[PDB]
Amino acid sequence: GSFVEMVDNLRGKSGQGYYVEMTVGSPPQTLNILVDTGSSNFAVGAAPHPFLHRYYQRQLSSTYRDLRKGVYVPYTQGKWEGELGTDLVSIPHGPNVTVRANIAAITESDKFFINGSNWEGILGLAYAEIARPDDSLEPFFDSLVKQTHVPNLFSLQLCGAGFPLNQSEVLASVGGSMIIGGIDHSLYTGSLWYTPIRREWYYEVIIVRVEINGQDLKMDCKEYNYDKSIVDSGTTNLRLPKKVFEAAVKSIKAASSTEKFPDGFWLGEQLVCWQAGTTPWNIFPVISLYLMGEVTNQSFRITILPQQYLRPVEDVATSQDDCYKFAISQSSTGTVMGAVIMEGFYVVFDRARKRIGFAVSACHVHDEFRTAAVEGPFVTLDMEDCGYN
Ligand SMILES: C[C@@H]1C[C@H]1CNC(=O)[C@@H]1C[C@H]1[C@]12COC[C@H]1CSC(N)=N2
Repeated sequence: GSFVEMVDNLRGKSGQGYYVEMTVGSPPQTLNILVDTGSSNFAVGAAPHPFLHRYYQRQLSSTYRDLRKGVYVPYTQGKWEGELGTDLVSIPHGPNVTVRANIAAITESDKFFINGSNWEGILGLAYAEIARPDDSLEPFFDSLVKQTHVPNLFSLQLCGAGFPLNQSEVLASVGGSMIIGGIDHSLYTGSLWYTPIRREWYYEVIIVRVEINGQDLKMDCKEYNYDKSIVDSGTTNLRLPKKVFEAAVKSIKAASSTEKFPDGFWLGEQLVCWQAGTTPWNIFPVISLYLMGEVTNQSFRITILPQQYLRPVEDVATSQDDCYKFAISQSSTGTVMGAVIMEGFYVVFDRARKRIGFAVSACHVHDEFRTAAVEGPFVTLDMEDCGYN
């Protein structure tokens, strides 16, 4: 019910990532690590880089083991090379356990580390199927569960501030909670609703309906999950398949049409600013994603506000204006429920029961008139048909 040792153990923000403190090696080396539900490698900076203030020094760890194998990891935007090994790993604000885990020691990288992000490595929390270089490299959470009595479950509360944080404020500020092995009831309101994990690779789910201000987007539900839909704390935006993105943007523009925004805003590139305190939240629609439920022919919905999908940013000029970027963008690799949508919800990664739970976050940003919601049930037929093959 209560996991006080782990509450408030995250820092960061949607634009640069949420991270947890970890230690690696003997004696322990402290590093800040991105929480990434959309990948499956534990990978840490292990050599000097301009954007790293510290890195893993394998030669100073008595418990370091060399696996004598390189890994080359190219992403769409960014890449790194590293060397595989194992070492003892702990999470200080975590379960009181130490485990031996695989670590990819990053020795070279391009456009991977983010200037000012305050993290030095990534904790891939998804499944072995998508680990690099192959599925034989046991992910961290798998090791944790196998080596300890920690329950096979974790839960994430990512806390968006609702305003920009300077790098001073972002260091001093609590960014949320990763509860390892449990569900903390203080982090949510109302009921938890669960959707099945379709397959254990990414945290893949099935979206069965989409509404903008209650209006059905009315696409074939396969389009919403083309070629998959995942829950991904290591992606900033809500990302939608091209066709869904075009339909959603058209509907959001129509709902918000009392104000005209430039193409660059809708493309997620350009900020828009309002006089301090005057952001017209009410002109922007709510977005509801309906997810397959655990009961046959049953769905539920999660509803987010513009306070979720408009990401606060600092003005390019010097001002007291309230400024934002549109944090919904197109994808060619399926739907990605990124950090901006996770900030609305307490999300339970129930690996043991192959399901993901959603509840309204106790730290979601809202106004006096509307809140994020998790509601059900709804009768929905032929939901397995919504899955892309
Ligand atoms: C939210 C935060 C600001 C973003 C930066 N994200 C990353 O650097 C994530 C670790 C890197 C990766 C690792 O595999 C693919 C790559 C992109 S998508 C994903 N979930 N993880």
